[PDB]
Amino acid sequence: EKIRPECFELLRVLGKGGYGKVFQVRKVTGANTGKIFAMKVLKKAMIVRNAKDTAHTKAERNILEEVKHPFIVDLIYAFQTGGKLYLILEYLSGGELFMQLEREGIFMEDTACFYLAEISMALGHLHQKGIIYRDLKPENIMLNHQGHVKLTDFGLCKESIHDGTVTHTFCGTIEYMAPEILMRSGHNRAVDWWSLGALMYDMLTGAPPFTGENRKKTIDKILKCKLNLPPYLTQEARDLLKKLLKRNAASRLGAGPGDAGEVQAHPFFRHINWEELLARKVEPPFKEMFRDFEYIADW
Ligand SMILES: CCc1cncnc1N1CCN(Cc2nc3cc(C(F)(F)F)ccc3[nH]2)CC1
Ligand SMILES: [Zn+2]
Repeated sequence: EKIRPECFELLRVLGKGGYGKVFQVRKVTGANTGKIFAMKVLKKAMIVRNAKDTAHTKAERNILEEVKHPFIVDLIYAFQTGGKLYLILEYLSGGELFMQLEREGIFMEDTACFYLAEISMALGHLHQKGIIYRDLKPENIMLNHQGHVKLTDFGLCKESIHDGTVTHTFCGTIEYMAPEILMRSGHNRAVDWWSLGALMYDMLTGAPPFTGENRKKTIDKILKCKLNLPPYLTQEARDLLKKLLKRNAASRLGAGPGDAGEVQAHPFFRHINWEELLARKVEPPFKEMFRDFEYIADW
């Protein structure tokens, strides 16, 4: 086929994991010459032998293509070789939202709000398509050139060191995970709303709501779920967090049949013009067998 590995110059490694790597790359051939993409390359070997890893990989692929959205990373090309799979996604030059909080320490509510709003929309869309994002750590969120939010990660675990064997649910940080996920006791889209809460808190205070002095101590905190709000938070922020961070998933705001709408309604968001926001016209605060794998965009 017309698209092949040799169509992209390798600029540098963005990530190394067990399932493969990510590169910053430049396109050599004519289609979008000299344009920058991110190449995700997976080891067919690691994957085909495992039915789970395989299905997860096919789902990642379907999703990045069946699902076009302004706050969801765009897939540009996909293709395979012998023993490798290739996803060419837009390069997100603004880095992780993580990095932003890192240097900021704390966001101003306005800044916090903007991000959470975009992310809220992205979540509403996925939920609509029966998709649950699952882990909303500040690293699953990235920013394009224009400082807008993009949802990143639907694929295989990115670690080289995993949590145990069997599963990759807990391989990275658990700070932003809903309690039910920690008990493996069921779950659904409500878990995302928890996570949004945990994100909001971290943004507004500079630490996740239940950081313990270690991972185990951290876990125990999440299950206890004794929520302490700092006195500096506006009553809205206070209220929203009180409703997102509920142990009982059923009562969690947005857990209901109103989903994202329930959350987007909240007074914490009075200054968001959703229509404008989705149109990305809103000043941002910063900046076996893999048969029909082969793919080229538009669409
Ligand atoms: C792909 C979207 C993106 C766009 N623009 C710039 N940066 C990006 N990323 C996406 C997030 N990413 C973290 C990461 N994911 C990985 C997945 C693997 C895997 F091969 F799947 F095992 C290995 C290492 C990985 N490191 C690095 C930078
Ligand atoms: Zn893992």
